[PDB]
Amino acid sequence: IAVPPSLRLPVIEAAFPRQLHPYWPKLQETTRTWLLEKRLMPADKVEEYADGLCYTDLMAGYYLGAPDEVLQAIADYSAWFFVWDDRHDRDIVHGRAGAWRRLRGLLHTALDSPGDHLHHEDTLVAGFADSVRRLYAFLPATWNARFARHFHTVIEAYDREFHNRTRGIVPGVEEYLELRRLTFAHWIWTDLLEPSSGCELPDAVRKHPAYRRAALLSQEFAAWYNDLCSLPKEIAGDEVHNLGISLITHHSLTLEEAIGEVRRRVEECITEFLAVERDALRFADELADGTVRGKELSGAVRANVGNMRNWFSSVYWFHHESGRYMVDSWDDRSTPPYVN
Ligand SMILES: NCCC(O)(P(=O)(O)O)P(=O)(O)O
Ligand SMILES: [Mg+2]
Ligand SMILES: [Mg+2]
Ligand SMILES: [Mg+2]
Repeated sequence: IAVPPSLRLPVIEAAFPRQLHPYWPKLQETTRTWLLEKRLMPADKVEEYADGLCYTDLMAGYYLGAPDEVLQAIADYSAWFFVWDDRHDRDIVHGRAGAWRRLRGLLHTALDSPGDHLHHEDTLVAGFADSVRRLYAFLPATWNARFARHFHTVIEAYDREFHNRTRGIVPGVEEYLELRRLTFAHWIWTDLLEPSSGCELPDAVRKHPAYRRAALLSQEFAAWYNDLCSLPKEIAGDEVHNLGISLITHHSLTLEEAIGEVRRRVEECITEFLAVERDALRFADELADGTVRGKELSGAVRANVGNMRNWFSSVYWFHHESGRYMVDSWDDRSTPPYVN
């Protein structure tokens, strides 16, 4: 309830009130069981840590209005995503370049044919395939293909991160901001707005400048606020990918100065979002031209922009609730207790 001053965003607390999807209690346990049954974490670590990681809370505060089974698929995928980030980190730390390379190729393949990988020997690949197959069942194949196109790009950004960290390369500020839109998977979360509101948006709608800019700002806030909040753990873990680190490294900023510059950029996302949110909601109003399809399109854009806004509050409170970032409570600050 009380946020550290250096992380506190009064505009979020006053103007972005938290929302919670009514399915969240069953969501929490169902994802916990999925992590167990897919063997994505040891049973000991699931029982001790899964709930305290707040992964399902993060999604349940974001995709409001989603059908229960859509939110379940999203939450399982999101938990898988955190575990994949953990495997990526461990492969880097132990120099398992071959294991990472093979996983990367398997994920590319599984992304295009998830059914063929539902029982793969690698449980991380099998869990990926199961979540992706379920996400592919909600909307037409044209949405499935866009999801895959986007996630192929994400996988390759993770590979670039692998190269950067093994070689000890800190990306430039602009290089990093470009790469961060892919490692954070901006466009996957944006894609998943549409099954949550039940509608694949035509390209002309979702590429409207107000929709695109609202969608961008929501994810930039989420990624850069994560950078601000995960900075201690990431410095502790020899992580190089973080806006603050790029600023210290290439703009010769101190730690206090870089934190302040990240904080400022986070705050600007909020007020930039508020301005373009008005345009995006005017756009939704214009889509209701009187036809049945127009009303559905209008409702779906409104829902999605609504959830772009919810992302701000969900991500904010998640970083203060989740055990994932409490580096100060670990016996080994470079080894989070929840990774294998
Ligand atoms: N994308 C989820 C994982 C992260 O946000 P986290 O800071 O490790 O929790 P990353 O910074 O690796 O992207
Ligand atoms: Mg990480
Ligand atoms: Mg990462
Ligand atoms: Mg981070």
